[PDB]
Amino acid sequence: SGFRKMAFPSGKVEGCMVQVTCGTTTLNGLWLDDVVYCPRHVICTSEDMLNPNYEDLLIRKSNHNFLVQAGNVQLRVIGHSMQNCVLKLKVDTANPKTPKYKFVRIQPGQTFSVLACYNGSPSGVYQCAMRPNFTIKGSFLNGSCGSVGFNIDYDCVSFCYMHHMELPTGVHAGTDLEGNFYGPFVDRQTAQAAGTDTTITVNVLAWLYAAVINGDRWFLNRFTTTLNDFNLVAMKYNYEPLTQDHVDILGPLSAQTGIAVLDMCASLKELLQNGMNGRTILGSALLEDEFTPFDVVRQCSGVT
Amino acid sequence: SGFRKMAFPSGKVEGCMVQVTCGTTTLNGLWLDDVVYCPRHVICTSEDMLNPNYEDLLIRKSNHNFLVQAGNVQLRVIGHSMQNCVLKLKVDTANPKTPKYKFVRIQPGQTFSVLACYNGSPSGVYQCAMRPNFTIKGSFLNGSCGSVGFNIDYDCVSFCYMHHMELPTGVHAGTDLEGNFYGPFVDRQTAQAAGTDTTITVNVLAWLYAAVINGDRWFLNRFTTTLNDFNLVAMKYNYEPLTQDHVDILGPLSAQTGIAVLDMCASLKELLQNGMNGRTILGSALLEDEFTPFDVVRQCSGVT
Ligand SMILES: O=C(Nc1cccnc1)N(CCC1CCCCC1)c1cccc(Cl)c1
Ligand SMILES: O=C(Nc1cccnc1)N(CCC1CCCCC1)c1cccc(Cl)c1
Repeated sequence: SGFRKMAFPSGKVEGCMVQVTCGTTTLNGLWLDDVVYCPRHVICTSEDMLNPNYEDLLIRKSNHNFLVQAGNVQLRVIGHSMQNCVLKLKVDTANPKTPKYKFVRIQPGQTFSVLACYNGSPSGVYQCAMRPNFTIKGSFLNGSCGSVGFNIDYDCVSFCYMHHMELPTGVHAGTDLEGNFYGPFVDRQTAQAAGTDTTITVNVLAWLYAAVINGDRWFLNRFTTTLNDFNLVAMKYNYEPLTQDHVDILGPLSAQTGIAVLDMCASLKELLQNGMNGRTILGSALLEDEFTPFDVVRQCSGVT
Repeated sequence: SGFRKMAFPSGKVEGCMVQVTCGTTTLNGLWLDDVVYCPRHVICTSEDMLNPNYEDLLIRKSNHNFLVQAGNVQLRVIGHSMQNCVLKLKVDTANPKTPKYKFVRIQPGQTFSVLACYNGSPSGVYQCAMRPNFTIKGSFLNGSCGSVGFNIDYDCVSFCYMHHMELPTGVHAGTDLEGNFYGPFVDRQTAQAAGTDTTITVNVLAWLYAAVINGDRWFLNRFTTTLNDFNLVAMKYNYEPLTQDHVDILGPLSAQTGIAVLDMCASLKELLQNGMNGRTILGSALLEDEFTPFDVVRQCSGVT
């Protein structure tokens, strides 16, 4: 029993963190096989970031300008290429600690763990959600660029995020491991609008199921609702509209608890319209949307 | 910017997790050097747990009865000894992945990361606080016993907790790495009272400083208070009384932000007496007490 914002064990990802220095700029890199992945802005100075011409900036750089340090040992760079907003530095040595991995582009609403790094050294690990507006509410300071987001299915690490930028609003923006930004963001020191964000409805419902499993039941009621009725309330409170796909993915939790999905929606409708009335659900005084239905099942069953 | 409930990177601790089986009972072990540490209740069956005579139960066991599996390889047990509520199994091989480590008994109010494990396999990592009543609000299921709590200063892992028991109230109880329980708990299937818990005042104040640093300032006011006045309010709202030692440890944050400790106490007094009025602080709709002053400084500065 109990329910926590659980991160994946960071071990397999720690063994891939390296420091990348190009000129005066230092950030984090991801060493998988004989390739080091890092944000392309490693080739910039603070001055260049206003409107960098990355093609031109990269042209003035050679393999020997990219200093890659794995803990304390130097890696020999034999190739360099820019793919979208990432630099791929071919090294002469394959990382002996490379785990089984995939590069995946996660969907908005999906969660992942972040291993925050500075100078190729890990500082901490936390569990995040990719917001519906493609930003993340991380904890990142200067030098955190290159820190990655990931998920782990048994021995396979699926890399999904690489940290690039902090928007002037304090939220974070980054790319998949092919350098494609999540959202409309560009790697430039300019004010960039993150779209209107919404609450991930399916995740809140999953977290309401986790609360039922762990004892918190005060929010349960004698009501039911329809997808149409629930969606009118979801619209009013800036919640993602619930679809049959979300209901279908909530199947396992509905079956384990015996609480129909639309009955749980009715509880969420009352919590939305009336608040928590000074009460808490799983230690939180608000509706938590950073646990997917899969995260709840994994944590409640003990999937290692 | 941003502020998250950050766990330490779990890598150094993952390399020490083993599975321990004695008869029909399987739990987690901690392999450091040539010793495997696990909860002594590994020698019990469900039936024995009502009032186990561990001395007698251990007497019926030999080195060959303790099956220790590190991932997939078997460890040869050459010795066994009970120290308080832990079993120390001497193995013939030193763990090649043993990091620099210490065994420390943490104080109530201090925080640590937990690497939740099942069958010697890690499932996740979360950041916890040792409650003032010596319980932890973890996420642990059957088989999680043996999962450890720890802190990391550069390359040294300080082990502070080992999971043993879930109280009938859903909270968790365990020992330091010498087998001494935190709190009045005994490793027996009996209803055991966890004392009246309080909120860790110094940690809430540290988290109020973290909010100021990260932009959340709405709670700041034109008021100040005294330690005496603040403590009358702390008493009324079940908060640990604030002492000069707590004020002294808040020094760094007070100096970085320019907000005197007693001024921040005055903000906490108004939040206690008036609530949050439908507002949030660092994404939380309640007063967070699971970040110590040191955790806030570490996260805000980027200590790896
Ligand atoms: O956001 C950034 N950093 C940051 C700070 C806090 C948290 N998360 C990240 N940067 C700064 C990167 C530059 C620093 C000076 C040397 C050249 C690299 C940034 C600025 C604009 C666009 C991009 Cl893509 C990145
Ligand atoms: O709390 C326990 N487990 C648990 C479950 C969920 C979360 N955290 C832990 N146990 C169960 C251990 C017994 C299970 C059957 C075989 C013999 C070992 C326990 C029961 C009484 C006292 C003690 Cl010390 C431990």
